[PDB]
Order: sequence, then structure tokens, then C-alpha cells
Amino acid sequence: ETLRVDPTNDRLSALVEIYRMMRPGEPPTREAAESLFENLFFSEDRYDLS
Amino acid sequence: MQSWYLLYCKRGQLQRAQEHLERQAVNCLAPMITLEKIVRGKRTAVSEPLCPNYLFVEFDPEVIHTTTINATRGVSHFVRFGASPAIVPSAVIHQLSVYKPKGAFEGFQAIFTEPDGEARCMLLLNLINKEIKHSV
Amino acid sequence: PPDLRPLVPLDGGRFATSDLNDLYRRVINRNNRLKRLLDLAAPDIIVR
Amino acid sequence: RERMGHIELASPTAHIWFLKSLPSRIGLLLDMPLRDIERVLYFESYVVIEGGMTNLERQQILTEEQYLDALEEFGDEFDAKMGAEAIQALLKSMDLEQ
DNA sequence: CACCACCACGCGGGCGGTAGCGTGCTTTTTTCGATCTTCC
DNA sequence: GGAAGATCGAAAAAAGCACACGCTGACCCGCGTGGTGGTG
RNA sequence: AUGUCAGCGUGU
Repeated sequence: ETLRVDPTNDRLSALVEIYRMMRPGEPPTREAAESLFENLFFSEDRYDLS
Repeated sequence: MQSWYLLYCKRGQLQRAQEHLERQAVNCLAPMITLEKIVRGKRTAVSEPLCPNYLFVEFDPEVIHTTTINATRGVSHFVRFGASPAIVPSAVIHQLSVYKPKGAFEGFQAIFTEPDGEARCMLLLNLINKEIKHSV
Repeated sequence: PPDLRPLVPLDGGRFATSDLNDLYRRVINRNNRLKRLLDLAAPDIIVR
Repeated sequence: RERMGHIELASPTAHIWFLKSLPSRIGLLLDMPLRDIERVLYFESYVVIEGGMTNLERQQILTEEQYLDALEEFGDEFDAKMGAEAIQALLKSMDLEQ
């Protein structure tokens, strides 16, 4: 059901939607979305699960 | 693809932002007019920016995002015509680069001959705004 | 009136916070800069 | 204790109390959405004042490209202003009784 | 007379950064896109 | 038979959260530029 | 002859 509700259909589309959520107004670009998603949870300098 | 934007950098930090942007492969342009200034010596040869706290930036938005540029050290903010940042045509900046000492060329000469920087930047901004309006 | 937004001496060479005075000074700065921009016939990309 | 001062504003600015306190008095009076008013107030979209004989009507919000296209095609007498002065002119133009 | 030190100061603003910052309340009002329904 | 009125559910934004008193600390631009001034 | 922030406490 969540997949049916979900409008995205590809990895780039999902990254673009996430970037649009995080930074309203800024133009969603491939590089920007990739960097944001990588730094959100998979970067040691930003995420630290002690 | 490749475009040109305007950046208002933090006061007194023009060269720092310039070198930081050069390190990021962004083509930074800032006119450097050499004239005579009233100093302890009379009318010494001084090279000064056309107007401080202003710099043209050539960078592909796809290659480098605008958020990175806004977070570059030494820069304060962008110059945007409306919600989106303004785009500067290549012809006008190319002409400005070509005409170092000097219709459009008359405007460049008029900008260069004025000895008041606060008026120099306003005249240059008027010229670029006219060129943008003509282009669009 | 100034008496309703007073500047309190701090017996140490400095003064109090004076929030209203700060906001008024900010507004005055912006108004003066806008006047200076307008009287120089600045383009509609900067005065905006 | 009593004498007040005044600052002559170089450009008109909207009073925040009437603009923001829901329901917006400016928006209710002009029958425009709060988003459109708040975006024309902070200089991001043009707004028409005199529709004239052109297709566009009085209270239309236009982006930069739309305004430039209108000025290119029907660039004779239509008025599309920008900012708080535009809203002030729009309020002045509107008649209350009719 | 450059030469280093010292102080006005002024306009400037979100701050610092080659980005984000926020994460244990409840009620009321708006509003705005999505659905529907329905009706002329 | 498709546009407009009705619904509606969620997202957002605002407004509120007792009284009185006592005490403590901590603070109340900035900052980088330009002008000025003594100097060896 | 202030203000504010934070903390502690008293009486309800």
C-alpha cells in the first residue's frame, strides 16, 4: 500500500523528492540530492551513533 | 550549462572569496581598474576593484550546486532577479573582459572614466541590467 | 518617545540593551541606504 | 515622555499586523490569497494594476518571464507593478461602494 | 617619510560555512490539494 | 460528461500554559577597514 | 538608579 501511495519510480526520483523535502526552493539537482542523502546518515562527520 | 551569476561577498573579503572560488574551478571575475588616487603622495597609481563586495561567477549549476557557492568562505549571498538567481549573458562579460581601458562600448568607457566607485558599480549594474533585459 | 524606551546608564561606561532603539536604528539604516540608492538612479536589480 | 517622532519612508511598506494576522485584512479586502500577497510584497512576482484592453485582468500576479512576455506583446499601456507600492496602488484603485 | 601601532567607525547583519540549525504539549483556525459527486 | 461546489483530511501556523516573594550568576555588538598619530 | 536570561527555593 505504501508503494502504491509512493509516487516515485526510480532512485533519482526518490532522491529528488527527499531533497525537495529537506531544502524547499532550492533546485533539486542530481549532485545535490546525492550529497545530501550520503551525508544524512552514511557520513561519519555528520552522523554518529555512539 | 555554463552560466554567469552575481555574488555579493562579505565586506573586505573579496580576495579570499576569489581564491576560494578559484580553488573550486568557478571562473571568478572582478574588474580591477588602475587609476590615480589621493594618498600621501598626490594621485598615486592604485589598482582598485570597480566596486567592492561584488564578483561575477561562472559555474555550471549541475556541476556545482548553488548551496555550495553560498557556503563558500568569503562570500555573503547571491544576486537574484526574482526567486531564482540572475543569469548574466556571455556577450556582456566577454566585452567587459576585452575592454580593459575602455553603444555598449560607450557605456563601458563611461563606467571606466568615472572616479567615484559608488557610482561606478551603479553604472556597471545599470549596464548589465540593460543587457539582461535586451537578452531576455 | 525616548522616555518610554530609555537608555539606562550601567555605571561602567556602557549602556543597557535598548531593544527598541536597536530596531529603530536598523530601520533608519535601511531607510537611509534606500534613499541613497534611489537618488543615484540605481537599477531595479539592486533597489528591489 | 509624550512627544513622538516620525520617519519618512522612501518606499511604501506593508503593515505586518494587517497583512499577517489571520484572516489577512489585505487579502480579504482584495480577495487575493495570502501566498500571492506575501510573494508580491517581498518582491518575487509582479502584479497587474490596470488591466486595460489586454487579455489579462486587474488582479493578476505575474512572474518575471510572464511580465516580460506581456511587455513584449501587449507592451503599450498595461501596468504591472512590483512590491508594496503595487498593493497600495491596487487598494487605492478599488472602489468600495460598487 | 614610510612604518608600525592605535582608535574611530560604519554600515551591517543569521552565522558561519566550502551546511545546516529543530527532535518529550494541547486546542483552534486556515488552507490547500485530492476526491467526489453531481449537476446543468 | 467535464467543470464547479462540497467534502475532507492532512499539513501548517498561531495562541496559551496561577499568584506572590527571596536569592545567586551573566550580560548588555562587531570587526575588519580606513583614517590618524607618534617615530627613528 | 534598568532590563533580560538561566538556575535554586518558599508558600499555596
